[PDB]
Amino acid sequence: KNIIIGAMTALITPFKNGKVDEQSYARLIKRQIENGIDAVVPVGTTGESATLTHEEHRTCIEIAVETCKGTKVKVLAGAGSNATHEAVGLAKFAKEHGADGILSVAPFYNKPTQQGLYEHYKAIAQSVDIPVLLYNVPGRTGCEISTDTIIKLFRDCENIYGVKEASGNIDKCVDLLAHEPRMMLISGEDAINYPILSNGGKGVISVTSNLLPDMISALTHFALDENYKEAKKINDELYNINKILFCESNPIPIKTAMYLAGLIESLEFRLPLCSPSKENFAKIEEVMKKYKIKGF
Amino acid sequence: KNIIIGAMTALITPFKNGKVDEQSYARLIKRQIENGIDAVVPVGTTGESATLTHEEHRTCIEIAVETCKGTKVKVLAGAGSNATHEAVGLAKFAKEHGADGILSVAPFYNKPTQQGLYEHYKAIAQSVDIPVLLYNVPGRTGCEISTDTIIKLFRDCENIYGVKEASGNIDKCVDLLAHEPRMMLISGEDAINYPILSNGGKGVISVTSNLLPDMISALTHFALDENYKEAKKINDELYNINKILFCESNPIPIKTAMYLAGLIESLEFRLPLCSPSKENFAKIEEVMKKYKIKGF
Amino acid sequence: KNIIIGAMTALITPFKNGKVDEQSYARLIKRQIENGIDAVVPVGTTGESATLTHEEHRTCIEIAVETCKGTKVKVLAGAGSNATHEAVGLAKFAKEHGADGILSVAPFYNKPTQQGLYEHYKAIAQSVDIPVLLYNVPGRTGCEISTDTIIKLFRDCENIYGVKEASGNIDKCVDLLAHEPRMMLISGEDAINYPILSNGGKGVISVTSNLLPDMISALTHFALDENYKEAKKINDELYNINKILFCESNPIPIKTAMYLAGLIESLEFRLPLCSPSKENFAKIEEVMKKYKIKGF
Amino acid sequence: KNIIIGAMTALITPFKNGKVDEQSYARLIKRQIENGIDAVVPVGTTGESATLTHEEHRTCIEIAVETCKGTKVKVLAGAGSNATHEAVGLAKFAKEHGADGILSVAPFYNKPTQQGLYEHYKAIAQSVDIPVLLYNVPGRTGCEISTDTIIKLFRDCENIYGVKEASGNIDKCVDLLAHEPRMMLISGEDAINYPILSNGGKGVISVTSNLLPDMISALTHFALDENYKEAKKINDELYNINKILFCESNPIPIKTAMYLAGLIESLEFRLPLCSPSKENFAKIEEVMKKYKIKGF
Ligand SMILES: [Mg+2]
Ligand SMILES: [Mg+2]
Repeated sequence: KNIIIGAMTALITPFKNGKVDEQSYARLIKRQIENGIDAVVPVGTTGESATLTHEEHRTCIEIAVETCKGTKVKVLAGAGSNATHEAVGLAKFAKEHGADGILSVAPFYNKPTQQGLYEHYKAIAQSVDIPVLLYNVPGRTGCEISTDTIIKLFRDCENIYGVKEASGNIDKCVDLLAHEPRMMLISGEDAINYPILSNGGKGVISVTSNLLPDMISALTHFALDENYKEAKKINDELYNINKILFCESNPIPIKTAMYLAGLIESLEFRLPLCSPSKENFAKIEEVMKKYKIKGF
Repeated sequence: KNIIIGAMTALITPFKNGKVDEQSYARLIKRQIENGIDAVVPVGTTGESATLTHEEHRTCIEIAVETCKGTKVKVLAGAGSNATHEAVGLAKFAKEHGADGILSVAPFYNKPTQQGLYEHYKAIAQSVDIPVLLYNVPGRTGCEISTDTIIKLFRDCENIYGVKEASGNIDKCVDLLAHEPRMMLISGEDAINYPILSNGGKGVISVTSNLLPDMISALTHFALDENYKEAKKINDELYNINKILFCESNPIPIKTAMYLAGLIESLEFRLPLCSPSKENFAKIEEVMKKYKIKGF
Repeated sequence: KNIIIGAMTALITPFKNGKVDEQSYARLIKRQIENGIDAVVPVGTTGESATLTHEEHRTCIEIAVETCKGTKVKVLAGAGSNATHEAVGLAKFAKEHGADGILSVAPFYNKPTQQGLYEHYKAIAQSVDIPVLLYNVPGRTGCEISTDTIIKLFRDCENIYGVKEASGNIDKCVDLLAHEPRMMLISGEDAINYPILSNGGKGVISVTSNLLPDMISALTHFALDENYKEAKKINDELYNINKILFCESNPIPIKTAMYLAGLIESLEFRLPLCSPSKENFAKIEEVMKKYKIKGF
Repeated sequence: KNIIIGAMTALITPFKNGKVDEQSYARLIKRQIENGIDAVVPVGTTGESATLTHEEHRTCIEIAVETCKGTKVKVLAGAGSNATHEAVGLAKFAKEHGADGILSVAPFYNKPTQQGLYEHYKAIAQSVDIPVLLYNVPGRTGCEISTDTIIKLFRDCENIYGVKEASGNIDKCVDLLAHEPRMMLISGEDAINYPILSNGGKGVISVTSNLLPDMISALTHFALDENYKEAKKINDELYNINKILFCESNPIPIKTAMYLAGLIESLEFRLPLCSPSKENFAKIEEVMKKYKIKGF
């Protein structure tokens, strides 16, 4: 199977005067490349995919594809939806635009069954011939992709190569890699990046890496090289920022942190997302003081 | 405040050959009207709102509005989204089409904070001049509209007149009506229709009423007339079907039941929703046999 | 079946200088009787059963039995355990000491299966010839008595006449009384006292009644007399104190309130129970303010 | 600090004719010693502590101490309670009987606060001069020992040296060892033995090791020697038996498995524990077929 693994960043989407700040976006992606990131994830959850228009969806993928050309950095585009017909369209959309692969979140709100999840992803995988990474995050979607369903999709659809787990469930990560050790388990939960990698996970799709890409990059590759003491030390070091970056719903804290570090121009969200509380704004500001944040 | 209360039905959306069975849709609404229902809710969760096109959304609202024209039956149209700018558009859209009001689900997946939920619904309420009913279903959305946020929105916005609760939390229903007794609490969970009504709830948005509209309407009206013994008696009789209609994710069982009862011609869903398992197919069929199902 | 229903109080156990204040205990029980209570529950959870000696267990049961002589108030003694042989011993112990019935909590910590729970209660029920009330509180025990197991015990065991439910699950309360309407459902959660009674529950085992016995008694008796409007008015008025009495684990807040109202002499617990935070002490004091607290 | 770490077994307590089979108990302990186990845990949860008499508690402890004399195997005695005064007595009781340390479960059922948990364990730690390992298992106790409380207890009481975690929460295990790397994190969940060890945990208190002590011992010591690839291979292979051993509440499955392998004579529990269902009996028998089970 063709795969996209290693240290990866779920890109935030900076807004300026309510529109996508394109200059910014490209500059942020180049900053990721220059700090050892292996792939970037445009218009994912952290990029506020829910509140972007389809044309802004096209714009950010194209910018990501164009910025990583000539580099080893891959573009893993967010291309999921809770209606299979649209998810297939967004996948073909993502491929047509040069994405190296797609991250396709489990259908949200409408709670498909495991049989439905299988047919959903089976349709997406047969739509394009680029790698497909499943994304399981039940706290947001209301559904869970079972280990059996993930394994069946991995074995039945050739371009489905793994799953990004955001479920706080190291039991499930043992289950997945013990029964199907060929799949690429991807950490979608920054605080537990190292434990997932230490059990055979092959990368992270990180929120923290927006702010500290060099540290998330070093952690991942230490782990992939089985230097577990070095990876665990960074994982331990980063725990405080990993937790405070979810003081409020992601991506509210990470965008607040990026603004505090002068990496984005304005702290703008699209409703129903909003700026954090003032207590949290200060809490985020206090944790950042203990880390070294790379510039441009 | 202008309100829409009483026995209400979250209408299923029948498909035939992948298209909205428009004639069936109209016939199903007439069956609701003739069995004492007070309002119908087109293109809600039970209507597979997530997988309908915006023009199919329009068609079902228009069919619902005209089918109830000349009757007292009201149309509470589904018009929610997790992107505020889209939720405002669907609200004005629903008004334009003749809806008496809108049911607006809490933003799903992107987990807005309480501040964001407040701004989300305040933008929606200021979009139109028709009643707005909040819809709290945390198991689907990943977020909760707190009691304080519901009460604040009720007091600040003219058209926000209550909440449809589907959270299995009778405590919160006491919290809501004890601190704001003027609001319209609406049951969105058929099994506990009577306990919510007996505490001062003023209606139901029902899944079971698709199959048994006369039973759900009588239950609601017994309750509103303070004949709690008769409303509880129907609620107790309905428990078995109320539960089995969620053996799998709603609306997979209710559509199965409508097809088994010969009320729709084909048991078609739009992916990622699919037919139920064969064991649950048998369970729905067996529970249905103990209830009298009205024809057309 | 012989039953013990109505307004009932889970009695706190006052300590003075590390010993049971037996005269304060007596004063408290007499205060309960004179405010319309139908039964008292000595050495339950609210009475810190876990940290009392078996000899102090006897003292409090006997004091309760002696204090209720000449009145209609029954003694439903706490006599449960997670070891079946001990729970049977405590049951015979309770009868031998004059209790009218026993409240028997579901085995805690060791998580028996449904088959094990049935055999547990079947052994207890055959040990004595006084009424036995099941107590389901999964947040404390780690186990749940399923509706089927409760029903089986009610139908198979003569002294098992109902269940005290403290599970925040109004669905289960419908489930129970719809399939076995002859059983006595007793609310063990003060905040949802009225909805449980309105669904056919026949009493409450209350924490709040320690502080506000007249209000809990009136609520219950209005409800039993089918005066649902008055029962709901009291339930809504009590919501604030009903919630704050669980700001920390019961009985920490209720004892703090009993001390604040001058009803007990010392704010003493037995470890691992301790005084509340200084903020929760403050909140309890504020909330307490809004209610008229009967003296002796 | 003096510590007890490595591969450890939560010993089952075999019964024959309702009596502790003391002679099988000794035979089972010697089997653990001879298969590389570093410490044994008498009268814990897996040992059905709740249903043993205090005289059987002392008897099983003395057998454990006597069998491990002249060997490197330590006895970490179960000596916990939800009443601090009894837990202090049980601690003294354990020292008196020769135990090398105690495993002391968080108070169950009565849900003490963090402040109460602190004073509870501080009294126990100051009760004796032998190592104390905290035991956090919220699914059984109803309470959680927070990271802050564990850390405070570790720093303030010299004989408290770590915590056995049974909470399925790899985030918390990162939290613990990132903020206090000197403590001994011990796995209390067999399926995730490797991830806990790979993050710096120094041992396991295992259920599976009852049946496969050689495999659990090799797992732990591959891990302690940083041969993580070999430790992960054993963990992955044990996953199926690790999960099936909790098909029903522990220790019902492990005793069923021990009985199926001919390692104990009678499939006897003390109520409320009981034999498993016949479907789970068949499931346990089927998963066992894939492992080499060492005899006597
Ligand atoms: Mg290298
Ligand atoms: Mg192996």
